[PDB]
Amino acid sequence: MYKWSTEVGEIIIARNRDGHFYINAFVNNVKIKFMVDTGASDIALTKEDAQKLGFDLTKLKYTRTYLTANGENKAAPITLNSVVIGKEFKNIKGHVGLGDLDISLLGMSLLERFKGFRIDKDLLILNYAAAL
Amino acid sequence: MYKWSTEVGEIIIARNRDGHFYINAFVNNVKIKFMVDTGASDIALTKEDAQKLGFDLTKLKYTRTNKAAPITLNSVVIGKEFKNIKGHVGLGDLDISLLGMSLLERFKGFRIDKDLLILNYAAALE
Amino acid sequence: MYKWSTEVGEIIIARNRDGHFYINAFVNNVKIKFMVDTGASDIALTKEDAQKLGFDLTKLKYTRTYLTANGENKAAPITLNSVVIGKEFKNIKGHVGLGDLDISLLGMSLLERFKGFRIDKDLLILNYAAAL
Amino acid sequence: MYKWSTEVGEIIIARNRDGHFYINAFVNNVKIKFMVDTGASDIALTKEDAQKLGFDLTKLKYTRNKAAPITLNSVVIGKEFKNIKGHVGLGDLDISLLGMSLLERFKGFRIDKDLLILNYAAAL
Ligand SMILES: [Cl-]
Ligand SMILES: [Cl-]
Ligand SMILES: [Cl-]
Ligand SMILES: [Cl-]
Ligand SMILES: [Cl-]
Ligand SMILES: [Cl-]
Ligand SMILES: [Cl-]
Ligand SMILES: [Cl-]
Ligand SMILES: [Cl-]
Ligand SMILES: [Cl-]
Ligand SMILES: [Cl-]
Ligand SMILES: [Cl-]
Ligand code: NA
Ligand code: NA
Ligand code: NA
Repeated sequence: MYKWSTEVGEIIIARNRDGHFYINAFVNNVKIKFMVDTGASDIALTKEDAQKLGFDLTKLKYTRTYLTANGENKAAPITLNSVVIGKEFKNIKGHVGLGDLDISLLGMSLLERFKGFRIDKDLLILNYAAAL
Repeated sequence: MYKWSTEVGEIIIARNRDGHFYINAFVNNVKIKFMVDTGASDIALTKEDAQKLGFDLTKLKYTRTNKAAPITLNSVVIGKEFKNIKGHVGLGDLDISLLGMSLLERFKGFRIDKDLLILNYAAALE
Repeated sequence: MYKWSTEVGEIIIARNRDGHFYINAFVNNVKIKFMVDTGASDIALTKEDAQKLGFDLTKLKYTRTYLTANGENKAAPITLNSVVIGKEFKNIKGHVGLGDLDISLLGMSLLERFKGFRIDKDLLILNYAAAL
Repeated sequence: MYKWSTEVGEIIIARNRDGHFYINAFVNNVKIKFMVDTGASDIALTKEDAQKLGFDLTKLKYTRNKAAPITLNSVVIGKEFKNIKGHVGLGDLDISLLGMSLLERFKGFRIDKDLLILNYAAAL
């Protein structure tokens, strides 16, 4: 008996009345709430979410420019071992900023890894396929 | 967050050196080993398999085609779950339970290609 | 070689401002607009849609009686060779009334045949799987 | 009406009695027979297959043994792969080779017994 199966799934999210789309993901088994931002490339974590994930903020090195302001400027790049939104994605790029971030952001780099990603007016539709 | 998913699967079984195909199924949550018989229609269960499944052999009524009692199996899972599947239990000795065409035909895809039996299915997921 | 494939698909429909869900199907190659009615069984076609599909209303025998909101109506049973809504369904039961009907109805007998059918927060979601 | 669909498919190949796996692929619409070689990375095309694909053998540049690198616009094996790396050997080649670079792109790839099983999912 050789057995193989694929899970083909969808997640549909209705636009919030505030005009944004939000999505809950499990990042290293921890539920984190993201705002979808098509202007973001990698994930942007709030300091509070980074700490929930067990990052030591004092050890991070802040080398990744994420703002055009002088002064407060660089975020610390991180890699997220596991991000589960329907399927599991591995080693996802992110950074942690400096504390002005109200809510963590999910950007195009992760979104573009879904088989399908569409924003159609008031809906966001994600289609995926995972082995097993 | 609305979420939905479908499992799309395949089961591939290599022909046994004895010339037959065998498949393990979970029938009402019990693992049962079937021999595939394309000449069979419904499932033929051995008495011992029937008893594992909780059938009381003394209550079954055994008519002809030697004699068999018709039964219905609540659940047969082979990749996906099939419900209320027809079978019978014979009073004569049956060496191994038989899986026939009535169940096999229900798969989205079913092919015997020389020495392989290939079953394709799609099931909703919870 | 062995090759086998399945098309796994979804249709998502937003609730009309009038409170109903509508779906366009291709019935014997002809686009028909249906209202979804979970309180219907077989398809109910308007006289005009039946005529679009080439039914001769004078040849139909109105042998059936449906118990509606307005009570008892006469109908002629029909079979629709092909109904495509994502996948193709074959020999689908329907009937045509004598005139009580503003828009054709798609009911539970067809909707139950989809792998998935869900109505959630002003959205109707149909999931299907078709061989090849 | 938002509509989306995915084609989910499998290809199963029985080991040839000669010990190898062979796979037919459509390369720029042309059916080409490949031997699977887990030791290969990119595709290796014979000169004859290259010609079937309309490559002019006199224009190829044999760089780096040397081979001539090429890019295949379309390789279909169940699903379509685009701009796949290959080369044409000058040293002889009996049968074109499909290697790990292309095989790894499949959702599932398994050599089980005397079977090779490829599972894919393609957006539509
Ligand atoms: Cl990423
Ligand atoms: Cl979009
Ligand atoms: Cl995916
Ligand atoms: Cl049990
Ligand atoms: Cl027996
Ligand atoms: Cl049955
Ligand atoms: Cl199935
Ligand atoms: Cl509207
Ligand atoms: Cl179909
Ligand atoms: Cl029906
Ligand atoms: Cl379906
Ligand atoms: Cl794939
Ligand atoms: Na028996
Ligand atoms: Na016995
Ligand atoms: Na060569």
